[PDB]
Amino acid sequence: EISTEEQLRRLQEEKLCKICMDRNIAIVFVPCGHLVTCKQCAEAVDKCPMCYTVITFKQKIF
Amino acid sequence: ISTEEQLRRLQEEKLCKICMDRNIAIVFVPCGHLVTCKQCAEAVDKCPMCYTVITFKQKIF
Ligand SMILES: [Ca+2]
Ligand SMILES: [Zn+2]
Ligand SMILES: [Zn+2]
Ligand SMILES: [Zn+2]
Ligand SMILES: [Zn+2]
Repeated sequence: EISTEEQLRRLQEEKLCKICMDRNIAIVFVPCGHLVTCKQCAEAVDKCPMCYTVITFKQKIF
Repeated sequence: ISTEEQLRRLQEEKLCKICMDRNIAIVFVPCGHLVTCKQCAEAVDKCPMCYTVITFKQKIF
């Protein structure tokens, strides 16, 4: 945001699972499109933890 | 590796692989590759990375 170091941190952090922050995001929720979680953190949710839209598919991403 | 060059690298990685202008905004189903912005996704019927036939172009939130 406010500096190149903060901008760098944001782009590094945005790759990581929003729940555990320990593993890259590896799932996109259909239909809402949120890139939220690694594969393990996506196992327990049936609604998106950001927008609460019912998940119809947990699509693997790379 | 300077902060500025690391940042440039991560910013470039987010760019659509077709136009290299807008950021990636689509996930291809079923292969799951992040390749294109919304506009460029209209031009492809197969994933440019793995050539799998695309069944759905899911918008990233
Ligand atoms: Ca941790
Ligand atoms: Zn996780
Ligand atoms: Zn969502
Ligand atoms: Zn594009
Ligand atoms: Zn692909």
